Amino acid sequence: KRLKVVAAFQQSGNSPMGMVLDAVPVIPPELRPMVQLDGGRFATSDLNDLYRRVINRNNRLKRLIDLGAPEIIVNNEKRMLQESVDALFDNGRRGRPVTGPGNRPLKSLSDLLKGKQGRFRQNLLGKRVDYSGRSVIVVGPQLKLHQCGLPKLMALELFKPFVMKRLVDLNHAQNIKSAKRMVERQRPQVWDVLEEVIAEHPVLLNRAPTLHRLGIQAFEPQLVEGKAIQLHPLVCEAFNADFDGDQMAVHLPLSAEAQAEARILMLSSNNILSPASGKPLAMPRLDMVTGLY
Amino acid sequence: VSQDVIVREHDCETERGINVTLAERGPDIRDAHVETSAFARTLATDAVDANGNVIIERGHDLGDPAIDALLAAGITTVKVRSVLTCTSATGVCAMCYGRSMATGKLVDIGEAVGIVAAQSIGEPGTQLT
Amino acid sequence: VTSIRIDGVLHEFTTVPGVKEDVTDIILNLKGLVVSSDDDEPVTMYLRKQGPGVVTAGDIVPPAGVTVHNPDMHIATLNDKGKLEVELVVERGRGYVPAVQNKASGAEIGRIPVDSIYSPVLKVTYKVEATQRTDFDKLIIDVETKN
Amino acid sequence: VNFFDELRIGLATADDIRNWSYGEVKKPETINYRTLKPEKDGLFCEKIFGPTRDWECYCGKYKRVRFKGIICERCGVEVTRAKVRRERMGHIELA
Amino acid sequence: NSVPGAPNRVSFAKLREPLEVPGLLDVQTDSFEWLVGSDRWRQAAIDRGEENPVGGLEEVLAELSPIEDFSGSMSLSFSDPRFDEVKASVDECKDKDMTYAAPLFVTAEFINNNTGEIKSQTVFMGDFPMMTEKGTFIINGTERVVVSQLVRSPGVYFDETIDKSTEKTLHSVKVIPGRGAWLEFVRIDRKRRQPVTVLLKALGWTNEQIVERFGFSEIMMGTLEKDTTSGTDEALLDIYRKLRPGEPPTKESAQTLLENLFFKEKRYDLARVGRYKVNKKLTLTEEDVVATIEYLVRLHEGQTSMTVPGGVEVPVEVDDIDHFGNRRLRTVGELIQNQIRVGLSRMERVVRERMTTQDVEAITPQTLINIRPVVAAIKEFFGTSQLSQFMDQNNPLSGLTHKRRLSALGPGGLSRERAGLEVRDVHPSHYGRMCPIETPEGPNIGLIGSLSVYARVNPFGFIETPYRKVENGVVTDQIDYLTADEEDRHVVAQANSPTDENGRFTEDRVMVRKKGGEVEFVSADQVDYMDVSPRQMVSVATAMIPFLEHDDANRALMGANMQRQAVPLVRSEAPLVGTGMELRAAIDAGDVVVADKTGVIEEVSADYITVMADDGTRQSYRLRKFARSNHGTCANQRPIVDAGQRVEAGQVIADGPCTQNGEMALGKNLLVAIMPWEGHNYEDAIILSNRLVEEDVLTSIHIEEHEIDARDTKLGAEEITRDIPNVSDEVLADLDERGIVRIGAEVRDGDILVGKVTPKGETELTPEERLLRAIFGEKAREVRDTSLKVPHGESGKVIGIRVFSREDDDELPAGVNELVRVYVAQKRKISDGDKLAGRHGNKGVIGKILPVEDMPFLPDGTPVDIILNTHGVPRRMNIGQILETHLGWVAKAGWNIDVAAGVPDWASKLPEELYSAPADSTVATPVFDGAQEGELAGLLGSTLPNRDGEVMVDADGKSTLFDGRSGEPFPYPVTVGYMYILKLHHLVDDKIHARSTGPYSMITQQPLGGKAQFGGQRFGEMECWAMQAYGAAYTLQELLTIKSDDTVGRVKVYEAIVKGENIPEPGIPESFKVLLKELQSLCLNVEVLSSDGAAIEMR
Amino acid sequence: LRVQGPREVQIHLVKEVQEVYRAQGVSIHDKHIEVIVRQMLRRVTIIDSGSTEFLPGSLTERAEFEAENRRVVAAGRPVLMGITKASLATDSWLSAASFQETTRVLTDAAINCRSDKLNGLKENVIIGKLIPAGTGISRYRNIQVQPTEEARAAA
Amino acid sequence: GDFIEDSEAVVAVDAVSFTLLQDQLQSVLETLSEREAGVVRLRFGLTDGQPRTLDEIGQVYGVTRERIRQIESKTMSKLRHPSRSQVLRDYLD
DNA sequence: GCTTGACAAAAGTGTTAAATTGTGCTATACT
Ligand SMILES: [Mg+2]
Ligand SMILES: [Zn+2]
Ligand SMILES: [Zn+2]
Repeated sequence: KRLKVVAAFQQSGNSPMGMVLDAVPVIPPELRPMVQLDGGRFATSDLNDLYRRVINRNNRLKRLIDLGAPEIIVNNEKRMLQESVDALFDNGRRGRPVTGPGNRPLKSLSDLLKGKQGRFRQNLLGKRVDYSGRSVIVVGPQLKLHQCGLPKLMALELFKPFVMKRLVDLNHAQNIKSAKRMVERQRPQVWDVLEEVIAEHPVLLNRAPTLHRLGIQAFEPQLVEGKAIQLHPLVCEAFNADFDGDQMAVHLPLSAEAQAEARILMLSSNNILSPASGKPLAMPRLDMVTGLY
Repeated sequence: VSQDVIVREHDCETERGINVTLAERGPDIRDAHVETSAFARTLATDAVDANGNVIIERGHDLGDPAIDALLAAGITTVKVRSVLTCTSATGVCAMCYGRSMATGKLVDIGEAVGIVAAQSIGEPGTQLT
Repeated sequence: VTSIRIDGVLHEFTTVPGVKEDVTDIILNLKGLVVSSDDDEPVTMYLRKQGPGVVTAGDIVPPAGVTVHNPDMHIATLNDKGKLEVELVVERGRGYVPAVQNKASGAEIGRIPVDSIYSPVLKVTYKVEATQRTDFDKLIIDVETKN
Repeated sequence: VNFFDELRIGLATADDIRNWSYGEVKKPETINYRTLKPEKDGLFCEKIFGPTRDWECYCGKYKRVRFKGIICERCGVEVTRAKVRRERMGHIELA
Repeated sequence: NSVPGAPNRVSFAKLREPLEVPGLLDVQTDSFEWLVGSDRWRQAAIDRGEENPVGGLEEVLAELSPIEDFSGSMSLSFSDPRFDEVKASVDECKDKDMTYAAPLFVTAEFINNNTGEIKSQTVFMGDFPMMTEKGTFIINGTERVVVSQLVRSPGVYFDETIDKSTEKTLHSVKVIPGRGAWLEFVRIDRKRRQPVTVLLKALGWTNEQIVERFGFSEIMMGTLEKDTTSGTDEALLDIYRKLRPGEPPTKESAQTLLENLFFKEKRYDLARVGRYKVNKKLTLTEEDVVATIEYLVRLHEGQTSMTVPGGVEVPVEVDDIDHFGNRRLRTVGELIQNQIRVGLSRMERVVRERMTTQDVEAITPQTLINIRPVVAAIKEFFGTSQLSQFMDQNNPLSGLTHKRRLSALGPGGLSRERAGLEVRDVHPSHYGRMCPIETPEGPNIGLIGSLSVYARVNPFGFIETPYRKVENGVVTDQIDYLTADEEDRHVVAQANSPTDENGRFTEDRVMVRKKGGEVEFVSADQVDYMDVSPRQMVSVATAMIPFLEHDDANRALMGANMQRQAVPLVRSEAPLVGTGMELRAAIDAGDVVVADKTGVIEEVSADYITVMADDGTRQSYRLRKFARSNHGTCANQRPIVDAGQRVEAGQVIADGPCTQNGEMALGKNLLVAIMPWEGHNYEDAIILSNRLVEEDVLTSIHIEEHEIDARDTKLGAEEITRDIPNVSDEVLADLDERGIVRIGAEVRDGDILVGKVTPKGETELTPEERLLRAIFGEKAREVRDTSLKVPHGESGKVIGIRVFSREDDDELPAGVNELVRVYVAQKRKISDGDKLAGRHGNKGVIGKILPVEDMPFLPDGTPVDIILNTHGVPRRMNIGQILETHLGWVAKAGWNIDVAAGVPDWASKLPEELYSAPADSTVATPVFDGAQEGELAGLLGSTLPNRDGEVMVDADGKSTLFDGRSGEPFPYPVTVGYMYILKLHHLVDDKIHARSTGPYSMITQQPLGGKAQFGGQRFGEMECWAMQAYGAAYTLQELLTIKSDDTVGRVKVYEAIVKGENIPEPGIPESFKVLLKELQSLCLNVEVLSSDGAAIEMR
Repeated sequence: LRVQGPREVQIHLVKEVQEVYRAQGVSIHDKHIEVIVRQMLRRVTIIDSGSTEFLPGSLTERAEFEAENRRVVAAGRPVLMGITKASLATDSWLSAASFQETTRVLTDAAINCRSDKLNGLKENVIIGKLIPAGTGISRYRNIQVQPTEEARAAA
Repeated sequence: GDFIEDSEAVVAVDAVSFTLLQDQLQSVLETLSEREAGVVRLRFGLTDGQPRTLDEIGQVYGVTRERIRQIESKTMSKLRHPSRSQVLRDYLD
């Protein structure tokens, strides 16, 4: 085992000296911001109090060195300096963690990367996105398999930049500023325009949790009255969708490639069989059984 | 663990495979599951009855008719292509992977079958008591 | 009846001094009004009552060309301090039209829009009896109206 | 560019750390308690990390995009986008 | 029943309540009255029990008195707590954002032992938050509830765990105190490798005493025989280095270490619970630490009886931590006491040290006392503590169960993640104390529960249940409240066992519960106590489910939870088929107006109700009107009485939000048809008659609160004003002078509520902007526009306005000149997408609403209101919902006997006076004695007419519905009836969100989620998996770059859509650039290399 | 494994896994299970170098072991390892970091001075590249489209 | 920390309309005399971004500051003329 | 189509007073 570390340093050009720090980097300020909330009260990152202990202790150390001081005092400073740089990088990894008011440990540099709330899982492997919405879902029994009911208010906001252009093309609005207000106030002219842009322009529907890829499918949006989402009754199996009040997210593919992938790859009617057993999924169930039986 | 496994090529051409049981010992009676084992595969070698006539050639899809046809000739096993024996340098090959459960046809060359496998396995996990 | 205006109140969610019913529970009562109008065009009714008592639809003074067909209906119960001054606008139409918000109409802050039910008919059913071979069909329909 | 090939790691040496740094922050100070402006030589110092406003130095003698990439001879702040405040690092020299 | 104004609701109960339900808000008021120890609690503990009642406040004050330094030269003594009248009224506090509190006063006596002088001074501790009549607190204006916590009572508990290796038996005992280090058998302070014998000598007992006391214990001798410690002081040294490693000891420190750790009262806290637990079961006494080890050795040996060497005999047996005899339940008074104790101890520190550096004879009770830590404990307890919660009120029931909730989480208890499923499971001792059927569905299951109906809390913190003691097969009127310990002592007869004449056992044998608890069947001979009634185990909400006994515990739990989820309707109709509790749950909730003296009504206004008592006194009650509740429901009240009316004490003068005529109404009675209908009601969906819209039967109001303040800014003062820098006079059209929306106005999304302005500069306007200024002559204004507008997707009428100004005296935190709150309200018609449900756990969204014209309609032409799908019913074990659907029809249409000549066989067991009820009469079927299947059928035939003498439903509860679409009948008879369905607080208006562009996060440029921020949807790890399985690379890239993190790309894509150009190529996600920066800050050198040229720079 | 050899462990593991799911009534085609089982057998323990460049007890990829072991003109045994331990062995260091035990991974990566080629799809997700699967594969994304001269004529 | 908006973040609809406004001005200016447009640009610093004093613009065209002040007033009443201004109205803010 | 001189506002510039900020110190004895 000990060889694995000693060997690693030979092949790489890394000087093992790197494991001891003469200098500590300082992260840019906007990544550890200090800002005033609405009302003026201030909030800042824990990183700054952590950086503050380090620099405070380093500066005291310089002071004691220059006066001359018994090793007891000086060595005590170096021990404190060592612990403060530990808390900065990894807090609580050794000893009790540095805490703030209420005794809650401060978040270290390591706390950024790690965990479900760290950079990787929170901000990297997933993230929040533009051109999306959600609502509660209701049954679509009159829908064709490739279609979905989309609340017209929801559709309007999702497609807002599209219609803004369209109603400037048609002369409804003279400039983009007027187009934007026309959509916000929901002046009646926009609706006819919305149906234009939304035509044959697909959208992805997702219900959490997403177990298999069939948990996301593309449909053909249909403007619908009301604030709910009309879901075709044959896709409930794949989404595992209960109408007990489940909600679903809508995503608007933008680029030509994204729309192509929606129509071809993810379209509802092209995904019927489960891609596990090959058995049919969209096959009738419940009511539809007893009706045909 | 499986996310980087995607179909990289049509055929690695290996003759290697795995032996599927395809029932046995009757009548004197399909194996309870040939649907998740023998079906959707592709034959590694020709399936030959005594003495015999080669009822199905290597590379056949092995649908429902093929199992009936084979069963008549009295073949109690078949050697099949699998991703376990696939020799592809990167990823796996379509022929070894076999039919796409979604399309019902030979898997497409872009398919990422690791993720699909991961999900196909984990999804029912909720139903596992 | 489309909208209503009450002097004291600027909106639906307050009370009135001395009145037992809040303005919203009074609007509910006024829903049960069954009126009829030659129309056309909107016409305002008027109601004013003072001192104790009980207000009812009879206390509504209709303009010329309209009538209230169930004056027996309870609106609000007033006490010594209770005073109720309210005008009501009767329009003409069919079906059920949800209250038209005065931001969509041209109304000012005072007007209280109300849901309007124009449905003379109350409850309706039917049944049939054939006319054995040669059977025909004769249907009876049971029609009831609100008066 | 959006297409890179390799992405590598290694131990950062003190010299690597010093080369990244746009200055050594010498004070445990964030912002002034009255003006709420970044304190010089502290964390957030505009001399090292960058300008709070686009093409605006701390004191303001050079306020304009006309001269980008010049440093104010008074406050020592560089005239450029405040975005660099997101990209720039300091260092501490330990005793 | 027994309530003066109680409406007439007929019951099928075949038993008689021997005991009225206790006041079910009591658990909160008693705990608090003990803490403050008002005379109401004084009389209680004087007229029974101990003769020296000590209030919680005095109790913690006894612990402090006196304060004496090591010298004992000065002593600071406390005594005699006092409260003044409450500062402001509850209504005033909720308005002004203050906390409802009485100032507390204390007498502080400081004595100088050298000079013998006394200084007596009255001291002000602080404003001590009080408890409302309703059992709540007002903390900074918001009504809050303190939930009672479940904890392990102090005591000695033994556990037998089989060896993971040898399989041999082991104990394994533990002793948990109020405070101080805990010991386990001597493994102490989490220090292993400690023999139990080495410490027994540490007290100074010589080995022969071990051989004398150990006696029959073989491992007791072998442990001392194996132990190498020679001498009592040498063993203290082996204990000293393990307990205090790093410190060389001293004979003064070696001895006092053990003495100070436990025996000393300061460091080790004897608990009244712990003191009582072990004193009977066997501060800390040396006598007690010996009996511990003695109990243990006599456990592993297998003997059931231990007679102490000088003590009294008790059973030697294992203890169960989940048995309620060992589990409290720290109530609100105690949760406050503990937080006060902490505040005082922190002050004692400053009182002790203060004495030293203060010039002597210049010290007074005040100079030593600094009250900062005492009030901080209270203020910091109500805020930030998990046991102090914002009261849950969308309906009286939700509020009533929030109080009475007991949870095992919080400080002083286990964390939600660590505790296993053994604590979540229902114990046999929960019977009649904690309702098993009610808990959360989330991963709080079993950690949170509601106190039962007749359960009552003990002064020591153990729950008691009422019982009626039986003697010689005769059940007396004696009602004795027993704890879990004394319940294991006896045999509890089943609540319903046949009663005999004047009363006695009729049935040959008796249903009984043993101490297992293990059920058994024995004759009337051996019983002691019997149950007070069915539904002792049940909670209030659970007791409100008609036909509870027919529904699986799964759907029942959902049913209870969802009743507290309903929302008050404008009309508030009461349930046609109810249970017992509806009456008494509404009055005890406090959301209904009850009269406290018999008399007559002088006035009835919507605003207030006055009653002239027979006493000559005059009581008046102001009515809550359209009051916004915590979560936005409506608290509106209405008077149910008329001027002349006579009234009696405890009657109901006015209805609350969810009540009608005194009983809880959480929903409406609707005409239900259980046929599947054209694929519309499917997979739990529901369809509705448009009637429920036109007639506002499911309508409910809602009120939102909007807030803005004008503060002092470094660049000036913020000013509320009507002048906005750039607007049309149209937007301002609804603003008054000061710039706040006018009352009664209609407001859409984005409309201005309160105009505000803040200074700005130096501006440096863009040249293109400065040119238009010259052309159109609009001076660039001195200040930015920061103004209050209505959130996206909201609307309503402006109800009321509240303004707090610094110019006006008012009050405000430093820097805030003016505060204005605007209250917007809206009527919400029942809408497709809203969630409805019944009491049985049956829930679903509204999937469609049809014109009353085309709906299944009865032969009368009477349309059905709801069509429920047939398929969801059978598999869910909720069939109680079908029963009440039948009864609902019965209660609506009336019925008759069944007589003459005689009463039929089924009615014999027996409906009494129930033989006839008119149309629309309301029914009550108490849970565990309700109507019975036989009695339903007999009633199912009854009674015509619609109007004409024809009958609309058969003895099967079915009818022939005509399709309102084609006009032809439906081929088969369909079940119809009336069901009680509630409107639930999940609404489409609130749950519909959409975003194209919006705010982005500061550190990461990602859109920020939540409706408040106008946020976007999270595309998660699992969603990306699905995207990858599809093989859509361009879709996946898009979502993760130009739709979230790409700062240049997201503005470009917008530029492209608006110009109809092609969507551009994506850039680098900002989050990744951040990751590199965060790794650099760890001294990780991360370089992005191309094929070459080596290092690329992110910039 | 040691008894019946690498290909037999696979047959076993598929049967065993497939038995649990069969008990509960779930239908999974064996190939999905095989894809996962294939990833547990992909490495071998290095007993001797001998002139490598490899270290005893280390787990190295079978293909990478075979090629460099040739070295023109170093023995190992088949290795079974669980899915978690297997994924940590992946050559992508930022893929391993995002998975689990982030601090352990980053510290070993910085010492070994590890270079990530960014071949895998999770790596490309993190940096915003086009995953090398489906439509992101080179052969598809480099498709060139033009109308036939026959089509342009008809206009 | 993740509930904090970024107030300096670029808003796409404004940057695009600002791009569109920058287009309409370039057009409206083309309806002015070469020197009339040239004076407005330098006066407000359209091209450079640095505004100029009347004396400075007089230095490029070889006139007094007062002459430039005059030419400024005229072209501004020409710009205020409705046919030119009608299109820029919706850009008020 | 443009320039001149009188002129006041506006903008800098240096000079001074006020305020703000930093540091030293406090001697019964106290560990
Ligand atoms: Mg669900
Ligand atoms: Zn292959
Ligand atoms: Zn400067």
